[PDB]
Amino acid sequence: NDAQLKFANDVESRIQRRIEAILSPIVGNGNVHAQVTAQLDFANKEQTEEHYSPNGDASKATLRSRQLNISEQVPRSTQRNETSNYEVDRTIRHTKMNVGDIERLSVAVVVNYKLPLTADQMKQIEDLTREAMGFSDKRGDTLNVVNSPFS
Amino acid sequence: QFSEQVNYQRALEGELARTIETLGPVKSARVHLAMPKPSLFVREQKSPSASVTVTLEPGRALDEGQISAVVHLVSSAVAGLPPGNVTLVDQSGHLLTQSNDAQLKFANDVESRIQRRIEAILSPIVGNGNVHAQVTAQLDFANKEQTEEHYSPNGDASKATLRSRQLNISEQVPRSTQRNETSNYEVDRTIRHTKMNVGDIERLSVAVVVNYKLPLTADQMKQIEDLTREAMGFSDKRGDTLNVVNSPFS
Amino acid sequence: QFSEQVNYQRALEGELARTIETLGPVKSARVHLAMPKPSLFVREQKSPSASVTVTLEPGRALDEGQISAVVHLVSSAVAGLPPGNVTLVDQSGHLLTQSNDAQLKFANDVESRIQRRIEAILSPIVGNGNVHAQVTAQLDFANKEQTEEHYSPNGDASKATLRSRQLNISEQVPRSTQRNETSNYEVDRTIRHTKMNVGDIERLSVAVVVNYKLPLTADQMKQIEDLTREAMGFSDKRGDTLNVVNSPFS
Amino acid sequence: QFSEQVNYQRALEGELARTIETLGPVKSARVHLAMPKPSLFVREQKSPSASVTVTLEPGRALDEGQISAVVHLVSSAVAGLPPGNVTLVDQSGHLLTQSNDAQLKFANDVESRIQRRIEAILSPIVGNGNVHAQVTAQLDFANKEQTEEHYSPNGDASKATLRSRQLNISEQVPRSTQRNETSNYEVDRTIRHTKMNVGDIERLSVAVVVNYKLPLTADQMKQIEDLTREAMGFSDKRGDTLNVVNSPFS
Repeated sequence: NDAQLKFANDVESRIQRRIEAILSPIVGNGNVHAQVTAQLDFANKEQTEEHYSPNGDASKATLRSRQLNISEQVPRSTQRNETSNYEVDRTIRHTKMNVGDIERLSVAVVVNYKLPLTADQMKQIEDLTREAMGFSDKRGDTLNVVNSPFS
Repeated sequence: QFSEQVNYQRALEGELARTIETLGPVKSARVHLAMPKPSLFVREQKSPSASVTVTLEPGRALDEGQISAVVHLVSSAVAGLPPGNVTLVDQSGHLLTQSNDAQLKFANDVESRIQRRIEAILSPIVGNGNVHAQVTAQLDFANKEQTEEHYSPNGDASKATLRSRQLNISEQVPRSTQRNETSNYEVDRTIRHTKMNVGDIERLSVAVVVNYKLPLTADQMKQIEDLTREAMGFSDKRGDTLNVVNSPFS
Repeated sequence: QFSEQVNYQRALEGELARTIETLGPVKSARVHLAMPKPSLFVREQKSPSASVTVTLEPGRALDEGQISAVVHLVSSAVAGLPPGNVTLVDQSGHLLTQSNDAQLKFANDVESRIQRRIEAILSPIVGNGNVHAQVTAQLDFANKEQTEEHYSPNGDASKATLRSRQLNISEQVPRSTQRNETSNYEVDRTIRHTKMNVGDIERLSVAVVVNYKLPLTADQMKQIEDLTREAMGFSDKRGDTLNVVNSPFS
Repeated sequence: QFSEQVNYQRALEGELARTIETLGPVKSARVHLAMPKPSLFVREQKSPSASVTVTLEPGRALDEGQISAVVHLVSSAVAGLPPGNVTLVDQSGHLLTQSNDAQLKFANDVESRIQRRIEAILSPIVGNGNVHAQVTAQLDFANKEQTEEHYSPNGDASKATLRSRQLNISEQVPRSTQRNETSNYEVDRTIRHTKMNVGDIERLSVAVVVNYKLPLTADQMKQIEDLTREAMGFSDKRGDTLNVVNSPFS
């Protein structure tokens, strides 16, 4: 009930530490700080997908049986009855999702001056912290990096 | 065939007392257990309990970590006992166990986490005591439930799935045309059973106050706003609100 | 009766307390087992537990490894006891167990393996400490079930399989013609029962920094990049992600 | 009555301990056997266990092969004790009992095997210390099932197989023609039951670095790469990846 907070704190601390571990040699031991916010999905998840594959094309149909009646006279009277018992592919997943994944991460990174770092020297560091974030575009992950002197 | 069970349980009361007492900042700690007792008719055995009163070391109080420590101690000593039902009291009131209002404390904890993170991230920019914030958190404590039954639409015969189909066609030539078609489909189906967690953040509101150095530059201000946005985990969909101001402190 | 099994409980608890002392940073360890009852009216079998409090050696602090050591000491000294039930308390509180999170540690171990491997490969090229990498792993802890029931398409009459056939052809000559046909088939079939693993890597993120010797030569950078891709086990399909940079350290 | 097997236990503890004592690097063996009960309230009957904390001779560590020796001695002198159920601890810390991350262990084992093989082959070619390589292996731990049910095709009448056939051919001469034909075939078939293995490799990604002699020639390097492809067990269908490079060490 409250231990969700503890687990989220542990995840955020882990990411914070890894970001520092990557970035510190680039700028120094105390020239950077990071903080993490983790939206953690604690809802109990069960799923069941039962896809069938479409047998619309007789080129890829699987028949078990087929009764076929074709009749015609010639006043041309033609009749054609047809019965098809098909048989079908089936795929049944039962994905019971884990409890407690990350649905969203927001990270802000602050870098000290050496005098500010140059444009390349900024884009590389932000790309590194992106990479160490596990930054997922489909997860709505968010990154804000800024350069300024500390206190 | 009866009294020996009560005698044993009271002996175990003494035993647990002697464990929890011999822990350092404790001199005495007496407990009462709450167990089903031999009525010969009760068969359900409702959840037990264990009420502990402890007289600690004068000049010392026990931290929450060791409160949880002793609660899990006595909980793991008694079989089939949830630790929540174990209830501990100091030598004078002050229930250090929390076992209707806990949601207030949980909201306060969330707000403290957020605000402390904001302070930790912005202290390098403006200084240690030059910035203050307060977080308001909207928490949703409703026991939600969900059961979705998405099907996939098979109106398109190129994506349908025929288990059985009968097709009768007839015509005479003044034309009399006839076409009887029967189709049994197999359908693609999905079953989600969503059960939303109790106590999630549905909305936040954060006001940031920053000291002066004279006011800060505009860009330093907007980047401060972006970082505090970030450290909120700001979500537009959750209706989150953030407002930042600068002015001399006092 | 009932006093004999209680006396066995007490004898075993005393035994564990007696022989725990021969462990170094142990001077008192008071323990209690908890087996509810050999029931008659429920098949649920609520699990027994074990709680221990110990007093450590002054001047010595205790690793987590010896935590798990004493825990498994108890949990295998007394069977019918998964180690989660074991709850160890220091001479003053300090919950040594969290009695859901082993995921974080397991991910840590995986990332440590891969990161160390990257280090071991890249160290000879540029030096012992001219390089650093850290790895982020997405782990799929969700339980998966699966079943596929592939069939072969019997559309092609030359490759089809027939168990029965009634084929009635007739005609008259004013041409009247009839043709009634029945076909029962046999079908090739594939049936899996896939049960996917728990905790596989779904996505790895790798960020690599290398020190200068002056910037290293470009093809030297690309070959190091290929090395880290290779030792990463980098798969394009998973969404694996990689980044490398070169810059002097401090 | 039951105290007889209790003393049986408590004496065999002494005899086991005195056996371990006679090993060299041993002084005592705290042993606790753990026979819970032979219940039938569940279909499992968790295997009874045993835990030993051994006080070795001072200044000597007890080798893993010998760790297995003592663990197997405990699991053999005791009936109802699998070797993997034994727990082993030192007189201070040291969980020597390693019985979910077993996949990590196994993967490291496999990668070590193949990597050692690569190094062992390449060292004579380029020198003892002029070569380094690492291995990353994807392992499949999902339980598989498969039941193929191949049928042969009898669409051709030359190779078909008939159990029975009713055949009517009629005609009058206004040509009234009839041809009725009923055939009950019988069909060749194959039925596999493949139950795949747990822990098979699906993809080996291997990175190799070799020192300079100055760089190696083209043909020498390509043969080195070809042999490491050989000794990997490289399979193109498995998506295996291999990359070998040459540069001076540091």
